[PDB]
Amino acid sequence: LESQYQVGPLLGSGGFGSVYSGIRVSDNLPVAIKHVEKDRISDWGELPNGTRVPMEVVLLKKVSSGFSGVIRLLDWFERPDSFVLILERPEPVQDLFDFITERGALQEELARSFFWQVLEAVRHCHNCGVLHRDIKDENILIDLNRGELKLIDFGSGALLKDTVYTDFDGTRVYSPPEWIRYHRYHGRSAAVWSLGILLYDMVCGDIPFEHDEEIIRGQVFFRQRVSSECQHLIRWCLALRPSDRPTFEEIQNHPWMQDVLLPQETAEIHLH
Ligand SMILES: CN1CCN(c2ccc(-c3cc4c(Cl)cc(C(N)=O)nc4n3C)cc2)CC1
Repeated sequence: LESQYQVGPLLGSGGFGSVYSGIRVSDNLPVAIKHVEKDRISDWGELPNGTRVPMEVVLLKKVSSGFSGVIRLLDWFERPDSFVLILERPEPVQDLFDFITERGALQEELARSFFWQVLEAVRHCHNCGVLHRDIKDENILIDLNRGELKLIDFGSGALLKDTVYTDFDGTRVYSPPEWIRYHRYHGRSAAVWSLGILLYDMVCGDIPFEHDEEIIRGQVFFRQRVSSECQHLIRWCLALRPSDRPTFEEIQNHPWMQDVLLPQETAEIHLH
């Protein structure tokens, strides 16, 4: 492990563990090296072989085949008291949260391109039987050269199911009112609610709700000029009743979602 990869600066640490910049020595491939303490691990999973690993590894393996807008797991190691994950690292890259901190509310054309790519990435996860459960700007990376977004940190996720979820460990201000009130939600509609929060976050420069009371009321106020079509999509995603929320298909067929830029166009125009 410590011979295969050369370790660089710490990129960040928190509920996800400690993530380091790194370079695979084999071929000089840029990587991110993520350490997770076993004590601090909340949800565990099992590999097709039967060995017990963090759910994050199970989930990443189910989605890490092929190409997509999900960061790929290259390898993992177990240590006596932690697991170490080796993840692909685009360069240069900036997470969407820092990007929004820098530039404030995003132009709708740019928000459209970004949001579209998040949708495509979430659909891929769902198709692979994976529910992320912590979709937010902190968990999205921007490949600044290619204009491609990448989903990260599946450590709060779960296998997708059609029955009710009664556990949740993701970010509360992104969590749906049915979770706040009843501690029950279903996968796809919970996800759509968090996409509503995210889209609002992009076009307004901050999240719409800070308190349980606001989430439960579900009243959306716009502090920035936002087109009526975008306001409509956001409020649809943020429907109080789960079944009143759009499916992914309905989101991507919405009028506001038409004529999206290609990623490379996006980088050229907006990320120079
Ligand atoms: C000053 N620069 C800021 C942007 N930058 C950078 C590089 C990598 C990351 C990064 C990649 C990455 C990956 Cl692939 C996974 C995870 C994770 N949490 O699983 N985190 C990552 N970070 C922070 C963030 C910022 C390089 C230094």
